[PDB]
Amino acid sequence: HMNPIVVVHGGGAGPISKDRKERVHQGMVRAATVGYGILREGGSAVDAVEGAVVALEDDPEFNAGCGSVLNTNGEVEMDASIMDGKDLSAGAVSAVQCIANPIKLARLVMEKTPHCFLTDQGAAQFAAAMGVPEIPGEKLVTERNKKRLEKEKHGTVGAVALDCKGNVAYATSTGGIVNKMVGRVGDSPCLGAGGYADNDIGAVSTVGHGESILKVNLARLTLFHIEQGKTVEEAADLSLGYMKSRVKGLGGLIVVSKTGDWVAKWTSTSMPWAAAKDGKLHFGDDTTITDLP
Amino acid sequence: HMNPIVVVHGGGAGPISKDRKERVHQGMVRAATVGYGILREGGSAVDAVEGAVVALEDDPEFNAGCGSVLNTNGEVEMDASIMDGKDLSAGAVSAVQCIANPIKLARLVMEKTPHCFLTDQGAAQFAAAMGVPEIPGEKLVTERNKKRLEKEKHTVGAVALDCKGNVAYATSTGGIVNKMVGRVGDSPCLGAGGYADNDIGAVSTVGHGESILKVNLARLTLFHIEQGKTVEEAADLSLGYMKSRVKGLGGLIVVSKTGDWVAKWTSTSMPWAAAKDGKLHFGIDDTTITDLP
Ligand code: NA
Ligand code: NA
Repeated sequence: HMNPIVVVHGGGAGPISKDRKERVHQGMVRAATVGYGILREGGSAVDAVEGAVVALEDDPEFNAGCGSVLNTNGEVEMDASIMDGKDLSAGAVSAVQCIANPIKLARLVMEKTPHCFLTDQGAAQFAAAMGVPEIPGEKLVTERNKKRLEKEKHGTVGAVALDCKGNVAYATSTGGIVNKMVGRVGDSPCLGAGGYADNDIGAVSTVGHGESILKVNLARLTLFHIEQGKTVEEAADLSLGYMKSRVKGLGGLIVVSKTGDWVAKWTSTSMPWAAAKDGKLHFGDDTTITDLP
Repeated sequence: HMNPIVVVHGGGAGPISKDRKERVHQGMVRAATVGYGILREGGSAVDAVEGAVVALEDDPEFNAGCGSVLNTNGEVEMDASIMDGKDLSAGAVSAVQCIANPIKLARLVMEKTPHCFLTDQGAAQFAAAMGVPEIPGEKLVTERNKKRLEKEKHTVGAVALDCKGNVAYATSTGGIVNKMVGRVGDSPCLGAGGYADNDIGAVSTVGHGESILKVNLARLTLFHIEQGKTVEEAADLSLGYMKSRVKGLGGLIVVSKTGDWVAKWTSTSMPWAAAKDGKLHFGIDDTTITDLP
């Protein structure tokens, strides 16, 4: 049987504040830490990525749950998905407000309904039906997010894991893009676009311009290139160069193949990431390693 | 310049009488004739797929626009998408309500917004700004579907090649009978509902929505075409894999950039048609080409 791994990442932000580099890396490393503490315990590939994105949703620095950006009405609208690479089970939600963890709501769609995708008003009904609390949105909205929005009229988070049984998964959540149209939906909740997980290949999650990612099927494509024997890195660079030259898009990828191989590559300015593997945290090409206490 | 081709299909409903069948037959002819017509004025594949689709929507015998099946709460909530092979531009809607023509709203999302995908309330506000007529919730409701919901409680598409080498797909549905509210199928998940890329081809899928999502069929079929399977063999394997991995039946239509087109299926039925060379094609097996009337 195999050694687990978790990779996580978020959408790159271009140039940022020193204490923000600092707080983002801390939020990344906590997400990895949380994910691998589920794997080190015998948790599944799914529980690891569910737990790891919940971390990123709950942390106000990240555009996902609390910290999600405001739409063109100044309201939080949120998408997410998660997928079981064993059998292709998956769950997704689009256009949701007033809940803390859509990644958690996306898990219940997969497991508790004979469906993969709920949206908007309908997603709230299952939310309420499932004892998912209701919050005032003002606790997702930051003042910073109010600010950014005003100035507009003048990224995502994700996780992949391979668990002790060789099972893989991905999870992804986002508040989208500042000033998006009411009910705009991007890559996250669309399987193969934002993510895809498969025990015959591997697991990808993606960040960057949602429209560019969905038009190219950026995660499934990534998994297509490994399906013809490219290495996880040759694949990743092949798919991101295609989104760049074909639809002018940029972004990042984290992949772990069915053998434990992995990489973090982005065609954008930067991309926040950390990974966890063989008791070591990998951070980041300034990738640097430490022990997992 | 290319001999233009348009193909239409609807999902099967298993064996049906003749009284239903000829209706279903006429419908495939009309939408395929609308689409052929448009390509005869040398119009675009994006134009043609749209029109074929609009026609099935208006035809109450098909499960899209007027005469969509019902969700669990007694009502119609519709899904649609459109894609252009030229530069992969897309537009899609999901769980849109009380309008006649979901597919046109998809193309409006394509052409007049920065995004590619809007849902529920944002799709509704958007369409209202386009002056899409909000139409009565019960003109969209037919009485045969009332029974289908009442019994139970106790997709269509087109692909096209124009005379300038472009490909395109569109699709439309009311979903699955008795679906949870807000349930989003494959029809608006680019890569699953359909795919169009001028460099490879265009595809449309009917069948079990969630499975089609899971195996990402539309893009799946095209992977093989790229790798060099014929269109017939691409459907056999794309659809092969859907049956083996997720145990879902369905079927597809597909057109190559080389103008070779096929319709193939694993379900019991897939009423389809194709119009190329001043001819109509159809067949449960024994294919029947009649000159175009
Ligand atoms: Na957050
Ligand atoms: Na109809």
